[PDB]
Amino acid sequence: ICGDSTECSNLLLQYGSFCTQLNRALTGIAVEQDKNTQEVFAQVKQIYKTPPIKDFGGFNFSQILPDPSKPSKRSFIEDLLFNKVTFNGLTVLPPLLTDEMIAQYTSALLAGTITSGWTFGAGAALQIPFAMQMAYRFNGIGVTQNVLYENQKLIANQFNSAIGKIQDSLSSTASALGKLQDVVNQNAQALNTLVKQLSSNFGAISSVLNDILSRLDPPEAEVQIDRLITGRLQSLQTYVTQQLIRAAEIRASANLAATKMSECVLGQS
Amino acid sequence: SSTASALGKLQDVVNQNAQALNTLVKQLSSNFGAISSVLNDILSRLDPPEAEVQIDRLITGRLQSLQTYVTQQLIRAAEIRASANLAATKMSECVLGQSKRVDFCGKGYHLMSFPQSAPHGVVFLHVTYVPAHEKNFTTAPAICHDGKAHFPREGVFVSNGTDWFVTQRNFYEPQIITTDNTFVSGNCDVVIGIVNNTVYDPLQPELD
Amino acid sequence: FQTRAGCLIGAEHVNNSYECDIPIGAGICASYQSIIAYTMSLGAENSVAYSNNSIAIPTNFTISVTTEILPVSMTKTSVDCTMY
Ligand SMILES: *[C@@H]1O[C@H](CO)[C@@H](O[C@@H]2O[C@H](CO)[C@@H](O)[C@H](O)[C@H]2NC(C)=O)[C@H](O)[C@H]1NC(C)=O
Ligand SMILES: *[C@@H]1O[C@H](CO)[C@@H](O[C@@H]2O[C@H](CO)[C@@H](O)[C@H](O)[C@H]2NC(C)=O)[C@H](O)[C@H]1NC(C)=O
Ligand SMILES: *[C@@H]1O[C@H](CO)[C@@H](O[C@@H]2O[C@H](CO)[C@@H](O)[C@H](O)[C@H]2NC(C)=O)[C@H](O)[C@H]1NC(C)=O
Ligand SMILES: *[C@@H]1O[C@H](CO)[C@@H](O[C@@H]2O[C@H](CO)[C@@H](O)[C@H](O)[C@H]2NC(C)=O)[C@H](O)[C@H]1NC(C)=O
Ligand SMILES: *[C@@H]1O[C@H](CO)[C@@H](O[C@@H]2O[C@H](CO)[C@@H](O)[C@H](O)[C@H]2NC(C)=O)[C@H](O)[C@H]1NC(C)=O
Ligand SMILES: *[C@@H]1O[C@H](CO)[C@@H](O[C@@H]2O[C@H](CO)[C@@H](O)[C@H](O)[C@H]2NC(C)=O)[C@H](O)[C@H]1NC(C)=O
Ligand SMILES: *[C@@H]1O[C@H](CO)[C@@H](O)[C@H](O)[C@H]1NC(C)=O
Repeated sequence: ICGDSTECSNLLLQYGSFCTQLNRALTGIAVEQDKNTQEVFAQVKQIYKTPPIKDFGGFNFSQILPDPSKPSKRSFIEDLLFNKVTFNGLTVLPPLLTDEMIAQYTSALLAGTITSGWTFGAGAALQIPFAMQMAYRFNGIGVTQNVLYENQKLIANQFNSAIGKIQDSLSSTASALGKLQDVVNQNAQALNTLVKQLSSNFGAISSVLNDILSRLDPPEAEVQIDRLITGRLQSLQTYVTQQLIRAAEIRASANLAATKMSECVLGQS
Repeated sequence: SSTASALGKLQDVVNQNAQALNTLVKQLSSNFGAISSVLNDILSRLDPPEAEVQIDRLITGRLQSLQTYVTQQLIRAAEIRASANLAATKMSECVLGQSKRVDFCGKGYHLMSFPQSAPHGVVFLHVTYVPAHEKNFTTAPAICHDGKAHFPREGVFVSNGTDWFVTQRNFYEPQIITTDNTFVSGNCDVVIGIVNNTVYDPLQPELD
Repeated sequence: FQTRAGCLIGAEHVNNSYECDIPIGAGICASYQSIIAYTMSLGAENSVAYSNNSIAIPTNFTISVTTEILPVSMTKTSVDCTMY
């Protein structure tokens, strides 16, 4: 609002506390973001690791497991996803969990569900050969385990073809990640309009404080200062309210994602 | 009984409401650019044709503060309603019945739940079953006998080095293999992992 | 100490890693011993003994009771304009 002007600071000081009130909302927003990420991804207690030899009955997970050669330790699909997507008193704070930690959580979850079935979500992980876990799941959907054992190779080939096709479709066709792009664009546009609002007269004679101070006498310049102050404060309030609404909707989506991870990954729904 | 801060959520709600009320009532002591913060002073110092401007400034400032307070209250009420709907679903699904969706109520296999009243909320006590003291075993997906393949009706084949019993999947309880807890499907030439063994039946010993 | 979050004075950087209690940011946080800052650890690491012909079966059980607390209501308030 003031931009290093003592007169503006003194004039603004007589509006009481609107600013602690404003910052107390942004702080809550940031803490909520961190809690969202933590409650979505930190579903496990130990970091599981896949065995060096990989013979999962013919199923081929090589496209999803992490690749130690790459420094990021991300997988093929994660790299495709990451590549596919694109100072005036404002600060951006880094998230608590870096991307390597999130990748490590995903890798732990995925190795656990490959090796131990769904048992690792209740107590301690218990090993089980993968084909037997598939037989259990077939029994779960109302089909006898006979069918799986009598058709293992065909099922494995169909799974591998499906995973290859999904990789190819994600690699070639764009615009498949519209939601995250929309979120990013909305946030960037909000910041852009907030910073652009700084160049409006708001009924004053100029949009820069130095000209106001260096062209008139303070008893009459204070009027223009007041107009600028009230306009900028109004814009800030609108921005904060929009941020609160958007944060509420993101929290709803995060809760849904957490329930999906708990139910459809740690068990059979 | 001993550990405190176990009820952080309700305390947070109460503190948020109290602080909002406190700042709303504290906002009454701001000039908002006028000459004073009390109406009687400006009334008893200036002639009304010029005091009406200061009165207008106070009016607009206080009205804006009230508007912001009401909007914040609406946001918080929406969030609380979401939480109340979640609590109602939990009380309907985990108290009036045994829930099957994993991790909805309790960290483990759900058994039952009990409600307790709280000053502005509810407390659920979830009773859950957790396995422990596991053991290693060797496994096979089917048993070839007389050229046919046998699969377990319900359970899994295990062996303590030998003797190949069947158990249930969540509690070690070995049992001999009989034609009553297994079923047959095809010949033992296509499955990958079958082992040779014998399957006993009671009709022949009952015959003699 | 200089980190991706900024600059930290009054703490000693170590090479160990423990659980996080006072989150600082960019994957680091601090704790009291003096005050030490470190890289947070995501938890203990174990390698489950996978094999294509081996399983594990529990032999005993435990019964656990846990709590969860939910808010359901807030205080009902009303405001009169003209008085305010
Ligand atoms: C699992 O699938 C991957 C492909 O996604 C296989 O890796 C390919 O193997 C062929 C055969 O030599 C090579 O020509 C490709 O260059 C490999 N691709 C990559 C990305 O390395 C892999 O062999 C499969 N797993 C098994 C056990 O066969
Ligand atoms: C596997 O378990 C079976 C069932 O308990 C064992 O069979 C009996 O074990 C007892 C205990 O030593 C012996 O006294 C009996 O003679 C066994 N019965 C038969 C028919 O052999 C079996 O010994 C166990 N095997 C191992 C390697 O632990
Ligand atoms: C399960 O894993 C074992 C590894 O212990 C596999 O046994 C190997 O089979 C190949 C091909 O038949 C042989 O070349 C290896 O020498 C075997 N390993 C050992 C240690 O003998 C086995 O094929 C896998 N699958 C099944 C169904 O048992
Ligand atoms: C289970 O028993 C059958 C026969 O009782 C075994 O089948 C024999 O296998 C050997 C080696 O492959 C062949 O030379 C014989 O001709 C087979 N005989 C018959 C009648 O099929 C079978 O190998 C045994 N299972 C295992 C795992 O060894
Ligand atoms: C089950 O069998 C494994 C195989 O020998 C036992 O040994 C463990 O194997 C894993 C994977 O190689 C190692 O990470 C552990 O360190 C091994 N244990 C020990 C004590 O060294 C294992 O102990 C057996 N029991 C269980 C409950 O898994
Ligand atoms: C299952 O676990 C329970 C509890 O850990 C065991 O009961 C304990 O047994 C020991 C030895 O007999 C006693 O000293 C304890 O007092 C018992 N605890 C309780 C709460 O009664 C039980 O023996 C275990 N059963 C098996 C088969 O492992
Ligand atoms: C231990 O940490 C210090 C700085 O805290 C660093 O200079 C030193 O190289 C580290 N040593 C090892 C073995 O990591």
